[PDB]
Amino acid sequence: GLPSLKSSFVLSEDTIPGTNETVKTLLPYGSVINYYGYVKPGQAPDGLVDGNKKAYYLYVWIPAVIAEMGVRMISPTGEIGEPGDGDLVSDAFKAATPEEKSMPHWFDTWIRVERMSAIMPDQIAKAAKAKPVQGDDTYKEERHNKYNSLTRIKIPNPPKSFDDLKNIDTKKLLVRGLYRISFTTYKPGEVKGSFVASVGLLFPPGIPGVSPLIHSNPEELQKQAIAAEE
Amino acid sequence: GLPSLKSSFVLSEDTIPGTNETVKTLLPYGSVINYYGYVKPGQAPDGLVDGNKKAYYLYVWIPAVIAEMGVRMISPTGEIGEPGDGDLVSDAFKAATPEEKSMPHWFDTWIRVERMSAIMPDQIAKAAKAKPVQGDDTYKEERHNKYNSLTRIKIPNPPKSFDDLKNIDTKKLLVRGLYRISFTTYKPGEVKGSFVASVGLLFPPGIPGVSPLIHSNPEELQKQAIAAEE
Repeated sequence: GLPSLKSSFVLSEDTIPGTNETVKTLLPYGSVINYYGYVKPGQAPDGLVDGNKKAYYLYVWIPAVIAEMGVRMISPTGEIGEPGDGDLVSDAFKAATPEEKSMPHWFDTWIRVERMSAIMPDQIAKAAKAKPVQGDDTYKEERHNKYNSLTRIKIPNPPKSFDDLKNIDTKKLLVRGLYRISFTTYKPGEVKGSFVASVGLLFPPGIPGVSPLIHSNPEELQKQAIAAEE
Repeated sequence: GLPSLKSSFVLSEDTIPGTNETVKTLLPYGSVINYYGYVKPGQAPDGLVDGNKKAYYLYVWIPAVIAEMGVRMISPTGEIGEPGDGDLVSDAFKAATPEEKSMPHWFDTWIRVERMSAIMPDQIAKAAKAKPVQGDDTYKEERHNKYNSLTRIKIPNPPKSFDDLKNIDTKKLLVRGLYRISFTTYKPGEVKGSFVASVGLLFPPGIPGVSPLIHSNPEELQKQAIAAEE
C-alpha cells in the first residue's frame, strides 16, 4: 500500500549507535483516509492558479476540532488491489482502465488548503460555491510537494512533544468545518489521470479519532456529512 | 532534498499512545550516494530484460564488505539546483532542460541487482563487459518498486536488532565488488527522462562507512574507483 502518513510531531529521537546523529520518529496521523481518484481527459479545471495553471478541488469535511491535518498527493497510482478499511475509491477511478491508471502525468503538486463557509453538513454544497473564508486552518499553501512530501495544517505554536498537547487551550485547535484542497502542477506536467490524496487527522492525546469525509463533488460530500450526523 | 534512505533494520519500536500498535523506525543507511541521471529520447537500451523489456544499467562499486545495500529509484526529479557531496549528477542530467527534467515518464521500476567479476577497481571496465557472476549479493530482483520503495540486498539471515550484527561472521557479509543495477518498467510507462538512483550501504556496528561509487559508464566508474583508493 501507501507509505505511512506522518504528522509533524516527533514521537521519539534515537541516536544512531556509535555516531552522534539522532533520527526522529514521527507520530503518524491517527485518522487517515486515502482518496483514490481520476481526473478525466477533457475535465474542465475547477479554477486557475498562478494565472496559467489548471487547479482541481477536493473537499474535506472535518467533523471535530483537531491538532493537525496532513495532505499528501501521490500520482499516478496504477492498479491498487482490494481497497483497505480507510480507502475511498471514486467512480471515475473504478471506471478507468489499468493502462489509464498506470500512465504518469505530473510529479510536483502545488497544494492549497482553504477553509470554506460551512458550519454544518447541510451548508456544504452552498459553501463550496462561495468564496473561501478570509492561521493554517484558514489558508495554507505549499507550492512544491514531490517525492511523497506533505502539506500540513498546523496549530500556531505547536509544542515539541505530542503529549504536551494535553490541556492545550482548545481555542488553539483547528476548527471543525469544510476545507477545500486545490491541487495543480507546473508545465510540462498536467493534472490528469489517477492519483491518491491521503488526508490525515491528528487529535490531542486521549481523544478518539473521527475520520474525515472526502469528495470531489460537494453535493455528494454534503449528502455524506448529513447522513453522518443525523 | 530527497527522503531519508532507510535500511531494513529496526532502530526503535515506539508504542502509539492508547493503542496496541507500534511504529517501527528504521535505521538509515550510513553511507548514501544519490545519482541524478537522464535517459535521452530514443536512447538505445543497455540491455534486454524479461525477453524484450528495455533495460538500463547503473554500475556500483562497493569498496568494503557490508551488512546491506539499498537501491531506490525515483523519477522524474525536476530541477535540483546545487548538488551536495552525497550527490552525483551525470552529464546527460546536466545538459537536460528544466522542462526536460520535469516531464514524468514511468512510475513502477523493475529492478535487478547482479554482482560482476571485478575484485579491484582497475578491473571494473573489463568486468562490466563480461557476463554477471552466477545469495542477494550475487543476484536479486524486485519486479515492482513504486511510491519510492526500495530494492534491498541483504545477508542470508539478518537479525532484527542492528546491534546483533556485532561479531557477525564476516563470511556472511555481502562482498566488496562491482554490482550492476538493471532498471526497466511496464507499458504504458517507459524509461526516459530524469531519475535519481539512491544507493545506500549499511556497515555492521562500529565500522565507519565508505561511500559507494556509482555511474552508468563503467569506464568512468573505474576511473573514480581507482582514484578513491589510491
